[PDB]
Amino acid sequence: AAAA
Amino acid sequence: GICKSSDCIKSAARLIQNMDATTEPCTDFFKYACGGWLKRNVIPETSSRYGNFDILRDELEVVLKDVLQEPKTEDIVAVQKAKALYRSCINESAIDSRGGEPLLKLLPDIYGWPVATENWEQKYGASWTAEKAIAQLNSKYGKKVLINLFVGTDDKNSVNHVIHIDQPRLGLPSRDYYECTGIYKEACTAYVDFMISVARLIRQEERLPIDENQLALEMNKVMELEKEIANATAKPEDRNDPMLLYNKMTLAQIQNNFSLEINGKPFSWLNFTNEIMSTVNISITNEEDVVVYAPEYLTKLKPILTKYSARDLQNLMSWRFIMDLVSSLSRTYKESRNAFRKALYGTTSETATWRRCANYVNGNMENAVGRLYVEAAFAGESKHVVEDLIAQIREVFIQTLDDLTWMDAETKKRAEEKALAIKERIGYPDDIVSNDNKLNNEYLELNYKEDEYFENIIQNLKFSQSKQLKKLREKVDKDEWISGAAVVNAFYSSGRNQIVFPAGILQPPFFSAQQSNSLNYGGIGMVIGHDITHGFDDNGRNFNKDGDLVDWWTQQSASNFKEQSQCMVYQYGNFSWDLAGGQHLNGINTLGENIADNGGLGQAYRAYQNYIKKNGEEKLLPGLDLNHKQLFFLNFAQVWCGTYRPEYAVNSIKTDVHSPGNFRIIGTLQNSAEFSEAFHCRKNSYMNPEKKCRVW
Ligand SMILES: *[C@@H]1O[C@H](CO)[C@@H](O)[C@H](O)[C@H]1NC(C)=O
Ligand SMILES: *[C@@H]1O[C@H](CO)[C@@H](O)[C@H](O)[C@H]1NC(C)=O
Ligand SMILES: *[C@@H]1O[C@H](CO)[C@@H](O)[C@H](O)[C@H]1NC(C)=O
Ligand SMILES: *[C@@H]1O[C@H](CO)[C@@H](O)[C@H](O)[C@H]1NC(C)=O
Ligand SMILES: [Cl-]
Ligand SMILES: [Cl-]
Ligand SMILES: [Zn+2]
Repeated sequence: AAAA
Repeated sequence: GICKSSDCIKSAARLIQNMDATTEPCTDFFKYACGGWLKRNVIPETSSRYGNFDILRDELEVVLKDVLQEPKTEDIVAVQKAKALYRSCINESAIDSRGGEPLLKLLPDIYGWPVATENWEQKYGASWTAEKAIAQLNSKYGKKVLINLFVGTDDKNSVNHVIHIDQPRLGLPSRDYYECTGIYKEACTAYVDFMISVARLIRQEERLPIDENQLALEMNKVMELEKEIANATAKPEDRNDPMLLYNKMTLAQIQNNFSLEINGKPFSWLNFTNEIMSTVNISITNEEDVVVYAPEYLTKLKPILTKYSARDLQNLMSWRFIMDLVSSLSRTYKESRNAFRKALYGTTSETATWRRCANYVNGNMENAVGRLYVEAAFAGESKHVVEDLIAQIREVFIQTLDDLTWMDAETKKRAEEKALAIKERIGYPDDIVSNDNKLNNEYLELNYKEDEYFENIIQNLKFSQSKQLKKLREKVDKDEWISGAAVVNAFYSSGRNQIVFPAGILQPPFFSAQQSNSLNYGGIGMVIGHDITHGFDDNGRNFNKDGDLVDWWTQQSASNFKEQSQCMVYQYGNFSWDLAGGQHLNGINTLGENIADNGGLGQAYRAYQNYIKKNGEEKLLPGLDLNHKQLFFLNFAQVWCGTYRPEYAVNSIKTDVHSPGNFRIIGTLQNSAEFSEAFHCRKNSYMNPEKKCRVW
């Protein structure tokens, strides 16, 4: 993941 | 000298509009790169966070609306069921007219909800068992309560599946909330007030006498039970090392070690495991291998559940499931939810119904919605350009290994083994567009009624859980994508040793075939490096090239990694977040993602320097005094432009494994000598400190  | 093409201008406009040039790049690069964005944009009432990612995800929802809302006669079966599911979800009239009727139909199947039941002990409690009760929620609806039994990839055999036993995900965002004092007092009150509200509405539905003190007592007992279960759970700090977590043992051992006494009757794991797995026609014996992730939890659980009856336990178990279903019922039920979400997230309004639905069908029918998305939004020819950039950065990562002064040359060769064995998944699986049969066969078991939304979501809960438990005896599919195409995000799988870049993130400001390579390398280039670097982060680096939990690190190179990475743990630990009342970031919980950011940007920059040397320079963008070396760093910063609500800022610090936007920019560029050089920043300035943490 990079963001949520 | 400068470019004057439409795609050069769009870049310049967005870059200039977002940045605030009345700030020093060396004093605060966040306020420099995003200051312009902060001044104009405000967090929408429905959102808890807002930024570049959240705007693109809102822009993605609009594209999903356009395709799902309008039928087409040429559409296949898989598409029809996706669009039918959307139409069923957005029909407020149809849903509202049912009220809580679909829930009252379902409660009997989950052994009822005692608080909203009359003479429960006689009806269910008599012939009630902890095995069948927890198993029903787990097997039928995919709801994991008290014991989290699930089927996933084996960490030591990445081609095999195996039954896992772990602690359950709690009602409130983290175990930290169940203190219920100070900043948590607001949420804990709303959480119990939400229990009572839903309990009250169900009693009104069943025409039972509402006793307010009896509701308050019984639901504060459910809060008391979950407080004990919350305390028994291990902190995220004690789940970071996967070697210390993975503890394989047979059901025979689990019965001897982790025995439980629930409502007098001793708990049987063989009966329990079969009750679940028998749903998909699979027999389990005492010689079945089981990866126990939470042995300390199960040990602490024994003395907790001995002083609580079947009533008190089923009150929690039933509530935890109902909590999810509330949003699939009438406006009257959704009112009680929105009250609780204000205390937790800070949102004053409910998300647009068509936005909630577009995302729901995208989540339960990834490939069907993925086909419709890529058909409309995504080009296809761009997949070639990204494949190259990934190969460039993969080589740049290997080039760096030789330069690293804290790894012995045997560990460098083993690092190159994994690096070259990393499989790349770009855009979408070509299956969903070309192969109609496979797509239709995926959702063949699903039959949707347009006036029966609640039955549709309950059907999807069976289809999902059934699909997962089926795989216990199967060799894991290497062709099966981990993420759908309609996603603004990028992932790494330690089990598959796989980097994934959905079509949703292959768009501005991350990537575009036309826009300057400086921006591509600054955007997607950093993301590619990030998800590659995840292969060798604090958790990532314990998995071989086949995604198996095997040590391939010398006791010096491993000792060095800890010593080297302990820098970033202290660096990010010393960041006070004003939006979260000046609380410090959990530097240990964020380390994995922090390592990936610092590694990715460095790898991305060198890949662009290799492009500079190979292809020369490129025409500069108008209306900007910034050169191409800087626009790379500016675009990287503008990826993470955004702000948070204080209610969700608190939530973020405890849960989120990512650092908040502003400190992802500051933290990494503080550890970047190339940044300070590019922006000519003096030594000792906030954005160019003396001590620089480095790993990859
Ligand atoms: C919504 O559902 C109602 C009740 O079944 C039905 O009469 C109506 O056709 C639906 N409306 C739309 C716009 O699909
Ligand atoms: C919570 O767990 C801790 C150990 O982690 C223990 O000392 C304590 O007794 C437990 N209960 C409460 C109410 O703190
Ligand atoms: C588990 O025990 C219960 C109660 O004796 C029994 O009804 C059930 O058949 C057993 N196992 C399975 C797999 O159903
Ligand atoms: C701040 O950094 C110093 C020096 O590395 C360290 O002693 C301290 O633990 C850090 N503060 C944290 C992690 O809160
Ligand atoms: Cl639970
Ligand atoms: Cl909720
Ligand atoms: Zn990541």
